[PDB]
Formats: sequence, C-alpha cells, structure tokens
Amino acid sequence: VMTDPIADMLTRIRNANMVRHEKLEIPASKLKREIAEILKREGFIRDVEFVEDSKQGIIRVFLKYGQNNERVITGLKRISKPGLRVYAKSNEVPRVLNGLGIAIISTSQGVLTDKEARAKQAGGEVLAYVW
Amino acid sequence: KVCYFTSNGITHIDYKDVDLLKKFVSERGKILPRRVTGTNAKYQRKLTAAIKRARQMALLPYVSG
Amino acid sequence: RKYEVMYIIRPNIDEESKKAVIERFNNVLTSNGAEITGTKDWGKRRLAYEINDFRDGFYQIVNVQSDAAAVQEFDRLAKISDDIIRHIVVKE
Amino acid sequence: ITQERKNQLINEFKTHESDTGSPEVQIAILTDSINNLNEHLRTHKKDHHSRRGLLKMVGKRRNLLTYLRNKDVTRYRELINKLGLRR
RNA sequence: GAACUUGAGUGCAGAAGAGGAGAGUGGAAUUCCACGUGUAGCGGUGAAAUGCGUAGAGAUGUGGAGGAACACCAGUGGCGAAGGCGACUCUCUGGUCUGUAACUGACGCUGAGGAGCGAAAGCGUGGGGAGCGAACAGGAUUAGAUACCCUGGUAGUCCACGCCGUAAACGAUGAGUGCUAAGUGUUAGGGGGUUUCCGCCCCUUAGUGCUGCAGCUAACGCAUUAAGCACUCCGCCUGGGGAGU
Repeated sequence: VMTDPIADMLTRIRNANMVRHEKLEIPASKLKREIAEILKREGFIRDVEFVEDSKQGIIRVFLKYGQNNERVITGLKRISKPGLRVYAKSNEVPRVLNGLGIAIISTSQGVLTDKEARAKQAGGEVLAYVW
Repeated sequence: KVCYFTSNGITHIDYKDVDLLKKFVSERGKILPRRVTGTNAKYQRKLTAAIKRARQMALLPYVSG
Repeated sequence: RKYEVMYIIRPNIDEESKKAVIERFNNVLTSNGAEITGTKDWGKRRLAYEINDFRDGFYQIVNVQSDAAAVQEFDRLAKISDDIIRHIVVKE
Repeated sequence: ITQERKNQLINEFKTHESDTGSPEVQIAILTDSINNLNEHLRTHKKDHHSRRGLLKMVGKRRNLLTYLRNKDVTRYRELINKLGLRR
C-alpha cells in the first residue's frame, strides 16, 4: 500500500520530467502542497494549481524546460523515509550540489529550503533534495 | 466465419436440439474445432457440453461407422 | 429449483406398461415435494447406438421444480428399474 | 448461506436502518459463514481448497473484531455475547 | 479527540471458469474368459533370437469379467496461493472479475517464530491389480555390456486412512502500492455508437501472449504482466572445493 506520499509525489515529478511532460497531476495534501510551492518559488516548476473536489484534492504541476528542451530539474531524492527518518541540526543542514541545488527541511517554523532554514538557525526533518 | 449463435440470437444451446447439434460434428462424430466452425469461444464451450450430453443420451454417436 | 429429467423406456413394451411407468415415476417426483411444470414426450426415436441390445426407445422429458432430495430419489429408483434404460437430471 | 438467512442476520445486527457496512453486521455474516463452512468440512474433511477459504474468513473476522474492540470497547463486548464468541 | 472517502471491506445486480470434496453414470481401447468361422505361422529387430502356436495360435464375429485413463472439443484457452485441475450428471463448497454508488470509515501492507497445504518416488495397515513397469530371468549386441534393443516380469502405478515434506517445487524473477510512449492478438464483463438484429466501429475494467519507445542491464535481454522510477515489509548472498558433509 501507499507508505510515503512525499516520495510518491517526487517520483511522479521525476518520471514525468524524464519523458518531458508538460504537466502532471498529484493527489493533494497540505505537506505535498507546501513542497510544490517551494519548487515554484525556487524556479524548478512553472506553476502549480490546486483543484478542489469531494476527495483530498489534486495538485496540477507544470514542469519547466529551458531552451533546447533542457530539463530544469535534473534529479530528485527522498532523504527522510518512513523506514529511517533523517533529522538535521541547524548547523548540519545540508547544501545540495555544492549550493547549486536545494534541500527541503520541515521545521517548526514551517517547510523551508535549506538556505531559508539556515538563516533562521533552525533544523528539522530533511525531506528531500532537489537539483 | 461468423458465430452461428450470436447471429441468430441464440442464447441457450440445448443438448436436445439434435438437428442443430448435428451441424457441429464430423462424419466420424468428432466435435469440429472452433477454428473450423467459426464459433465464438463462449458458445463453443456451451456447445461442447451439449454434444457430450447428447452422446450420453444416445442422440449423437460417439463413433460413426 | 428447476430440473429437466429425461429418461428412456425400453422399446419392448406396450402402451399400457408405458403409461404405468410414467405415472409411477411422476408420482415419485411429486411425492418428494416436486411440481411437474412440463412433460414432453418425444416418443419412440432411433437410438444413436445400441443400449443393452436395443436400437430404439421412448424418450420422455419431464421438467420439474424440486429440491435436491426429490431429484436424487428419482436417480436412485431410475437406475434400479430395468424398464428405464437411461436418465439424466439437469438443472435448468 | 441462503439469502433469507442473510437478511435476518443483517437486520438483526445492523446499527441503523440502512446500515450494512458496520463491523457488527460484517462479523455476523462471517460468523454464520464460518459456522456453516465448519459443518461442511466435518463431512468433507479432505477439501483443503475450501478450507483455505475458511482461514481467510477467520482472519477477516478477527480483524473486524480487533477493529471494533479498539474503536469502542463497549460495542465490542455486546456483540460477542449475542454471537457467543470467546474473544 | 472530532470529521472525510479514494485504500480496505459490506450490501445490492450481473459474468465466466479442467477450483475443491462426496456420490453416481457413460463410450472408446488394452488384457483375460467362453463360443462360432477358420489354418500355419504369430510376435519382434539394424539383423536375429528368446517367447507364443497343430494341445488350433495370430486374424475374425457375438457376449461377458475386471482395472486404469477420459480421444474429438483443446486454444502462449480457463481456474487455483502453490503443488495442481480435462468424460457426463447431481450434492456440498472456496475464490476471482464487472457495474453500482446503498452502507462502515483507514478497519490497511508485510510478516521472523508458528500453523496449514505441498508433483513423483518412498513407508505402514487393508483392499484392488487390465495396461505399464524399478528389481529380476532369459535372447541379442559387445573386447566386456551388471546398459541401450527384444520377450517376460515383482514392487509400484490405483483405492481408504495415516506418515513422509522433498523437485530444474522454474517466470531459475518474494509480497504490497503508485508512476512512466505505443502497436497488436486473445479470455470474462460494462457502457455507447447507425440498428429488430447480426455484426462492424468506439470506449472501458480485470487477466493472458507478442512486438517495441524512454529507462535499465556485463551482455543476453526486460520493457504498463519491468529486470524502469520510487516507498514499506520479509527471505537470502559474500571465491571454488571440503559440503549440504
């Protein structure tokens, strides 16, 4: 059965990205929606729509490709998993691809990027890497 | 070829209907294969049961001679 | 439930004996809480092959509605009798 | 399990007029199937394939009983009395 | 703690199936027994012989006995968790699939240890025994032939109960879930499109095959039935022998 919705959402993006799809639709949740919003703010995806319905909602994500159809998102990794959680100290918050990518940490301040969390001297669960 | 039963709207094949059944057995009494008679898969199975019931009740022969 | 009992009476009997047989076995079915919906009689047909050295027989076709118990009792008696040479119970 | 027996069970155990999904209802249906199937296996001891069906039923019943007990202990206790279960 | 319905399950309406257990019934064929007709070989091999036959064989006709297996249908067809399941009828009985949104509202996944099942051979008790046939005997072959080949043939194969618990038990591929081009057969459904229909065409589920992108692989190949991309749980591997000792 479904065990890691966050991982599953990342995989939908990875798979859709791999075949240069324009858009994908992810079943929504509060945490998945926050991750999607970071990707837009950080310029990894084009746009994100939240469609309501009777069920839990759908996130339509529009992927972003440069000139020459180049994929902006090169890779996505799930770090914290249901089987092995990963929490980081404020000073041990990882940089991703030597600062060319981002890491998404869930903190008590909110769901931030690595840079944002570092400025607040906050740690927390390291959700994913994106580069 | 087309299935005789779907064409004529035959829902229930019956082992009693010997005259109909006899169109599906060979000269020797062998049940003709579906590939040769064009019957639908579903109706071939129903038809096979009918012939076996008929052969049991002496309406059709097992071996013609 | 609806069953269709067909059976074959040996062809070497007179009409008096035949009617006796039919009444006897129809009574068995009804006796065990059945109800005879239909009763066709195909009459003497040529058997496809010899049964007990008989090339012909009288084909009866009794439709009934009954439980297991009723149809099973026909089977037992139909086998024992020497007049009925073959039978088949069939759910409809 | 005949249809009229099933209607008896569901009406007797349902938590409300339209209720057919409640743990109570499901456990009642299963309990009869389990008892009914046990009787069949007493004569046809060697019907291993059918028996496997019983084992899934037994597991389903235990899971529904476990769910009920954890959701609301009261409701759980009432049901096992009416059904005569040892759980 | 309170809600929600997608997961899971229940209800309701349909569908297919060698799924299982029990009890019956049927036709072909082999063997044996009796009888009629009938005479000198039959059988077997690469070639022969052993063997059977004038005591009447083999061939042929009628009837009967008994045991085992179910031609045609039959199909990378169906069903089952796997082993496996194929004549017909009835009794009992498990599971799966499709639609529905009437109901419960996360009740789910995996699962060490444990329990149950598990081809064939084999074992115990008692039946049964046609065909087949380890062992064994004889005839050949051969340098030898404790084999291949031939003629016989015991256990066994079959049944009831119990035991055994192993297979190249294989897709050499653990279970669950989701995501990621297409084309093309085929099985069981649903909906629709011109219709009495037939049918053709379109769509949709769930299986079962082939081809084939992306991706993966040492290569061969896999490829919506993944060996791709992911997450959960379990099992297992760490050079070859020694040794599955």
